[PDB]
Amino acid sequence: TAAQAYVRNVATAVEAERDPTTGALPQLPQACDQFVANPPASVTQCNVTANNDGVNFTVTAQLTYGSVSFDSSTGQFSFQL
Repeated sequence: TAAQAYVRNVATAVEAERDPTTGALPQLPQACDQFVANPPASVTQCNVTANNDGVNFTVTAQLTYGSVSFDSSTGQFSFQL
């Protein structure tokens, strides 16, 4: 639950960096800690990547199930096991 919360909060923080004039995303990819400091102990590695549509992004955290993702293009979490 901490890891999922962190992922969603990173996604909020990335969305908050969208250019207010053009709607363009910040420069990606980046470590999640460039958006939200102090990931939980359950998160091993976390990154944010730009989706091919040039508008949306995906936040992915590897845990040590395997990883949890959030895709702004769907507004949904995905979990990989």
